Amino acid sequence: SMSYTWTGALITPCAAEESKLPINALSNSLLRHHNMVYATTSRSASLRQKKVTFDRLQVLDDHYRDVLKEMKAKASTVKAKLLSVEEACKLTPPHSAKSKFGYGAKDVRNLSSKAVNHIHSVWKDLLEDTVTPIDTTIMAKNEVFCVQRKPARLIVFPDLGVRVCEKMALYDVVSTLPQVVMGSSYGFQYSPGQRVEFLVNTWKSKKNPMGFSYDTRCFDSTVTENDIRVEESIYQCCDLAPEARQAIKSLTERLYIGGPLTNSKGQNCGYRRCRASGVLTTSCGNTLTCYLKASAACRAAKLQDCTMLVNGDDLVVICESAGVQEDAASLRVFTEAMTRYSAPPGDPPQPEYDLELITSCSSNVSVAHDASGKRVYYLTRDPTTPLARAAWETARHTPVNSWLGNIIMYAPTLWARMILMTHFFSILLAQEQLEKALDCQIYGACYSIEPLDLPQIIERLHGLSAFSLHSYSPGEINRVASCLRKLGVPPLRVWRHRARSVRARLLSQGGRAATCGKYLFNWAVKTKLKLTPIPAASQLDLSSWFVAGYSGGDIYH
Ligand SMILES: CC(C)C[C@@]1(C(=O)O)C[C@H](C(=O)O)[C@H](c2cccs2)N1C(=O)c1ccc(C(F)(F)F)cc1
Ligand SMILES: CC(C)C[C@@]1(C(=O)O)C[C@H](C(=O)O)[C@H](c2cccs2)N1C(=O)c1ccc(C(F)(F)F)cc1
Repeated sequence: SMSYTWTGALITPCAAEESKLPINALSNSLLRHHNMVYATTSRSASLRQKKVTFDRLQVLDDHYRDVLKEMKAKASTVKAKLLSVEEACKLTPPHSAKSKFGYGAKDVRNLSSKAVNHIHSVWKDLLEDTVTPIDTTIMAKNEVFCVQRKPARLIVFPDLGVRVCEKMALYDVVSTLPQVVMGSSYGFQYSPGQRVEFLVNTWKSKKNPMGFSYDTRCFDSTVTENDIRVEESIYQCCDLAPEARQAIKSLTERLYIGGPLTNSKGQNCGYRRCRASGVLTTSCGNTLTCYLKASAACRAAKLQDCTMLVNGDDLVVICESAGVQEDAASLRVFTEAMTRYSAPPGDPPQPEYDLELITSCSSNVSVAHDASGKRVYYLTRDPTTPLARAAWETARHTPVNSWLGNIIMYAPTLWARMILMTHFFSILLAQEQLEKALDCQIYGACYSIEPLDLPQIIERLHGLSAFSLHSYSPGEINRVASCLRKLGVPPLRVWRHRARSVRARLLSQGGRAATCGKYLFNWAVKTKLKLTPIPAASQLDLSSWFVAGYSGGDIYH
């Protein structure tokens, strides 16, 4: 069966699209090599269409059904609640795409009589009809990258009224089921610190550790009707209200398994028979299906003492090495099993015996030292894409502030501290916009965050030591330095100088502003202050930040 079929109508934009890096008076201070930064546009949709369109075959064996039985036994212990219309409305992002039916994201959030009545009638239709495919819009995403050019990614989503209904039937399920099912292998339950801790403690629990990441080529396209019906059977093990069972069956048949594709102008583009990337279950569905295939593939491969780490389509395995020749042979069998299961690799998997050389979720463990000289593991990544996007965001307001999400997720890193913090605090100060709440995304969900709150956020997520890491690894330093030469970003010595200034500028204003000065930029002074817990930190509500992923899920936290 083919992942998609097309009519030959084009995937169309719904607004002006820029591909070329916009330049303003601030650009050059961050990045000189402008022509290396670009955004994807609908003009490359055609190329993406060819990549994501193929035939899927699937051959399911006893290892597969064995892991599924287990997954189902654990799912059966979950009790999930239906959300009210009101609860589902408050989870809607203020800037979520409006409905074709005369109300938008703000009408929903306000419980306007029109939004609510439409939601009620879409809900009602879900209960009455488990057959008619639900319409979706297919769009090309505008995303910013550094060259070496990718084609636009595609997003496929139903109407707003449908999205609210999805939250009602499934929010509690997608938030609570995957950790019950997958235990410590479910990646989205951890903050980046907790994730590094889980990986180190897993690497260490092996006599002779071996690990690998596994990248499925176009994972969403590899998701078959079988896979999506199997996800449905797992959801349906939960102790649910009968009305919820019905809405879930309905959304599965009419939306999750497939449906017609419509462009921004109302033309039929074709039909989908694979994972929709802009539905509530995209993340949970991908995590379960990836975990189910991979667990069964470990058994086929006879890997010893496997520990998986799964975040949607992103997969890490750590196990007991059987020796280097045996390990390489085992990975080949794993890949064969994965592929029979319909999930062939993009890049063939490579066994690693060094934890820091495994990249998953584009990220890796590394080490630096705290104030006391002690070893600290933290999560980092290649900064090329973060810096490319910071340049873009320097010159344009965008819906999502990746610079802010990167500061939060990668606060302990040399590149987030020296460059991202320094640059954006200078920009914010000069506009007196430190208090202005900004939208960013973390594990796919949307958050509205005042820069002035960064210090307490970072402390909670990463702890105090994030403000005093130093003595980064040669490998990390070399990768950062190499990325700055590529993009023509000023060298770290310039950034320290700038940070002193930005730091001095912030200390003046006192209050929260001075706290950012003191905590964020303490690395920039020769004689470091002492950093002590910030009071307003445990007063903040952060539980609920790392419970589940919601990539494509239209979730506001
Ligand atoms: C500011 C970004 C860090 C936010 C972004 C998001 O999901 O919306 C987008 C990121 C991306 O495009 O690499 C990242 C990921 C999303 C999906 C896989 S990795 N994102 C993450 O939140 C993320 C950061 C770190 C990790 C890790 F490595 F801790 F598991 C997983 C996911
Ligand atoms: C090879 C040098 C780049 C290493 C040096 C060291 O002592 O550890 C010396 C630096 C110094 O001159 O301040 C710096 C620091 C050491 C202790 C606090 S900051 N160091 C750093 O490694 C460092 C550079 C940059 C950052 C930043 F900005 F990301 F916080 C933190 C730490």
